[PDB]
Amino acid sequence: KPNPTITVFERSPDGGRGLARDMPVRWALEEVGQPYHVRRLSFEAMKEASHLAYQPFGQIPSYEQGDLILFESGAIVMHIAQHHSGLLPEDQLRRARTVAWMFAALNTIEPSILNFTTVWLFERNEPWHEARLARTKEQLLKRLDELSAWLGDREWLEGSFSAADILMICVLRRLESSGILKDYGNLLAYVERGKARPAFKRAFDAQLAVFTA
Amino acid sequence: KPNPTITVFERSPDGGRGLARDMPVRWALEEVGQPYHVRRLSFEAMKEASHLAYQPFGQIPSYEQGDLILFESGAIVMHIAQHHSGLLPEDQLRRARTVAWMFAALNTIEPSILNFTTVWLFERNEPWHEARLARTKEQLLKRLDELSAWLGDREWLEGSFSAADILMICVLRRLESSGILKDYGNLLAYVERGKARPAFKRAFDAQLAVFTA
Ligand SMILES: N[C@@H](CCC(=O)N[C@@H](CSCc1ccc([N+](=O)[O-])cc1)C(=O)NCC(=O)O)C(=O)O
Ligand SMILES: N[C@@H](CCC(=O)N[C@@H](CSCc1ccc([N+](=O)[O-])cc1)C(=O)NCC(=O)O)C(=O)O
Repeated sequence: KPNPTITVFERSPDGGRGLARDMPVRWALEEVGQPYHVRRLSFEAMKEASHLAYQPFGQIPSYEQGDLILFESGAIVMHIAQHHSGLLPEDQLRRARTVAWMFAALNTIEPSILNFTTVWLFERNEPWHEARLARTKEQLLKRLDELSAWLGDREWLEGSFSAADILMICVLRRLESSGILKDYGNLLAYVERGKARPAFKRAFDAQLAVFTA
Repeated sequence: KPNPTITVFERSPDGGRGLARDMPVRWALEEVGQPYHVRRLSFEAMKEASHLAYQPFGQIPSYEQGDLILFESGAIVMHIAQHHSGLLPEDQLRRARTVAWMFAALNTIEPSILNFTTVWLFERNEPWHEARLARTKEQLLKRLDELSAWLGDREWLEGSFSAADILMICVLRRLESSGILKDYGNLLAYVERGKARPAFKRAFDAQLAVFTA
């Protein structure tokens, strides 16, 4: 069985902080102990027609393994989790709820974060910057209130560590620079619990090596 | 085996057009021939602490079947598709690609649409409305260019009709009122192909009956 190959930025705009969407894929591969390879793409290469055969929207990551080509970080993590052990529970009820939280990370929490970080980072010096910022921030804090209340004292989202936690923690890490998570003690601790796992460190060190290459 | 129950708006803000996120769930249930029930929620009821036991962010839809409670329209469709026939292919490679397109509908196409419709509908009379509109519209047209080029002459996204088409068509329908799809002949035809299916009509008539009740 051939190791998979994933596409990643040659020069990531994240400063080596492991915030690009290859990170949850790398982390999933490390959790299941699957060796993998990367193909580094320049910004120009990502826009070439050849890359569209791998990712139809000219983005990263894609995943190639033999005849299989996949895209969507969420779907790539799903595929890894479906064919190895340790990222999805065996019990069918628990599994279905784990998949709910995978979708929630990407389709409920992520949009609230990105609506905020887009205004915060990309739209300064064109008002009402601070005004649009205040609105998206209010909606974000409401979603974090909801997530925090639901999580309570749980170690992970659905019993044992899962693919949902990989996706949710990588999404929440987009808030590290803002300091917003300091106001949500259990969410901060949750993110730190994930970052302390050895597979997280192996994935993080690998994206950092691409950055410092 | 008990029929599932899904939560829906008592008075949907969509004018009976079947654009709320219960629609893809209803459509999936109708495609697999699973009878189901609905629980209608007032806007006030959706905000009560009791609803949080079903949907932690106070939104619809949720899905209840015996001991199983799920949320996330994408994950609910996934669950339906995993335990019935006709929405996911049996071949493992084709199945993985179908899941990629389910995620793409919600995590690549949907955000580009919603970034546009949010400005277009919710942010008039606070400039630079037309300016922010132009920016989100440009990003949307680029994603539609990409989706259209990839689809080509395919009947459906991954061979046979699938859960990916349910999610993608319901997302694309948020553009009907804008007329934008008229400029993408194959995408328009794709949406119409889905809307012509008898299960789509059964789902649509049911949400309309809640509206006209
Ligand atoms: N839905 C897709 C979305 C993929 C995507 O957004 N890819 C981005 C990279 S991750 C998003 C990202 C970018 C930058 C940072 N950062 O911290 O600098 C973090 C995350 C990309 O290729 N962008 C280049 C382009 O659009 O041309 C998925 O989840 O796989
Ligand atoms: N990620 C979740 C998102 C759920 C969600 O956004 N639910 C919305 C309804 S569908 C979104 C929607 C709303 C309105 C129209 N419309 O046409 O009027 C279409 C779609 C909701 O409950 N909103 C009420 C609230 O936030 O208080 C999922 O996919 O299930």
